[PDB]
Amino acid sequence: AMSSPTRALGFLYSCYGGVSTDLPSAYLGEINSTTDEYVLPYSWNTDGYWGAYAFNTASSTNQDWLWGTTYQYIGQCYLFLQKLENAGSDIASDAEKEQWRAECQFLVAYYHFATLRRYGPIPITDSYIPMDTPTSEYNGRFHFDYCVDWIANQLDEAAKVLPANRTATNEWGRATSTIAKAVKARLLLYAASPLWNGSFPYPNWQNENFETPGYGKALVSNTYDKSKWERALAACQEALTLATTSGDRELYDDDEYYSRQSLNLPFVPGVADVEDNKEFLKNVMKMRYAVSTRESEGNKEIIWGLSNQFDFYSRYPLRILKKSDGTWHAGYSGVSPTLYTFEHFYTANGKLPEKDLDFTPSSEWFESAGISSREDIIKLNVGREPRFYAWMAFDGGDYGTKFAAGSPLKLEMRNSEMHGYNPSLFNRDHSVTGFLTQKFVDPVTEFYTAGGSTSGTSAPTILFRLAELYLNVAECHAALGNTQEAIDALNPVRERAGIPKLTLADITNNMTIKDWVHNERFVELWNEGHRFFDVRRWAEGAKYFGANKREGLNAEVQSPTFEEFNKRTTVDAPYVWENRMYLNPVFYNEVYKNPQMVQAPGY
Ligand SMILES: OC[C@H]1O[C@@H](O)[C@H](O)[C@@H](O)[C@H]1O
Ligand SMILES: [Ca+2]
Ligand SMILES: [Cs+]
Ligand SMILES: [Cs+]
Ligand SMILES: [Cs+]
Ligand SMILES: [K+]
Ligand SMILES: [K+]
Repeated sequence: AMSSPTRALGFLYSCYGGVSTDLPSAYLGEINSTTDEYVLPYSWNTDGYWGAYAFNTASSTNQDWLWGTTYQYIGQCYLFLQKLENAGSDIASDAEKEQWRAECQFLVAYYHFATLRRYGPIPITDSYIPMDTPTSEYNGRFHFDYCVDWIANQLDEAAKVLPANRTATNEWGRATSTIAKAVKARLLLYAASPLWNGSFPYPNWQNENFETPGYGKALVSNTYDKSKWERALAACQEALTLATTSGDRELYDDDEYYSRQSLNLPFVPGVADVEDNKEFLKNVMKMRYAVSTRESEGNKEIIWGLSNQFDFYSRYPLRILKKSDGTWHAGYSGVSPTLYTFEHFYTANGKLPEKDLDFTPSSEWFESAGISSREDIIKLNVGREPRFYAWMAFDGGDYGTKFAAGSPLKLEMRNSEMHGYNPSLFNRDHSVTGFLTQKFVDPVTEFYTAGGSTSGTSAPTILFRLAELYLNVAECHAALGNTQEAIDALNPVRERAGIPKLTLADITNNMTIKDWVHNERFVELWNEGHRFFDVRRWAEGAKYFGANKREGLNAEVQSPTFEEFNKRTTVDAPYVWENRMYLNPVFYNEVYKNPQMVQAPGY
């Protein structure tokens, strides 16, 4: 029970059990595969929950009940805390008890946050609830702003006690003050956002028979409050300062890991491997490693990462390599980046393709770039930023480095017997848009002719990393009209990625400071489980997630010509946006079970 130090530690370990909820980058997860970043084949809607959320068929009886999990571990935390109060000096010292209490405090707060960000106003559960508790005493939802204040206060208390950094020695990353402050930063940032700060779509949604101190039956603010941005800024600043001092965090900036691993610099159209281009090409590899390495490999950017892995086959091309037995190594090729993605990664000059005077006019984006032996490469895919070539892949281009028996795999997205659409051969699997991503793919990844393969060295799945803290501070400054300081916050991230810094001159009526911040966030944290939340908190669901917004190439036709393939094509699946989609529906049974609980609007 708590009959010994090792038993107690085991109990504490089990309290961390819910932290993988809504895991970033997991391809079947709705926070990953329902945004305008990329789409999955419509026929994959039978797998997981992503379909129900993308196509608005989620319901109180058809939903991902992560609430079940978060409050489960919240209860586990308070159960632990209860037993610990009765535990003697034989179990743990007073100093260690203090540490354990802080860890639980952080976990409870985080678990509430994980629930809040999906469900909106939630019941605050700050004790263990005995199963014989009368139904009349169940908490209902507390007003969003009440929830925010409590979570924030809990994180601040934990932060007083927890260490700022820990050495990574195993797969259990225990809480730090740095993580506590980072969570609070993202929390307040969300809270200051339009959805929760003046633009909630259902102003009249409220409690029926439950009161929040300070708010009565109200559940969400309907009035813009600038002070929320002020507090968010201070919180984001503090998180950044902590992380970069006693947190011992810094942006991954190693330009030579590829070299130490005996790899060639990557092929990039229009950027040959010559002396003058070394910096650009090394930046491409830097950005591949930045999101696929361990601290033991020199990465000090991760604030909170998990040992939990996510699947890669879903992003690999179809036929990878023919084995000596005549059979093929194959991927699923389902993770399909949209034209929105391909149009909002930057040009080499650090600008949007549409906006960049030095970039191809949109009228010519789908023409061949005329690259010898790679004529399939269209002009849109030439002249882009390092992050583009690091993380994206396209017809005529290379996928990976060691990928196919030690060589990069050239993509043939129009070939029905290689990487193109062909249900008779590949069943459900194909790129929906004619693009692919190789983000998170270890450069050492390699499939062998003799059979078997390697994915190099695994890396933690990232929950919080330092680049985000820069972006969070930038967004707060932007909201407050601090233009130079917003710029100052973005520039370390831009500089690391090998594109030009911003100046005041770049802020105009054609590209606002908010445009820059939001787009830098779109790019840097692409496929890291942010866009789902960011579009929602910005109250821009209809704009970005609505019907017909998602586009790609003409990729669901067999054996197309170059000309047939390279046409702007609406993704042909029943994507929609409706306002109820901002919030996750509450499990039917829970609404029934808790008399004080109210369903999300529209469900
Ligand atoms: O989730 C989609 C995937 O589902 C698997 O069960 C299948 O083996 C893959 O080919 C791919 O279709
Ligand atoms: Ca790796
Ligand atoms: Cs309003
Ligand atoms: Cs242009
Ligand atoms: Cs109810
Ligand atoms: K660490
Ligand atoms: K171009």
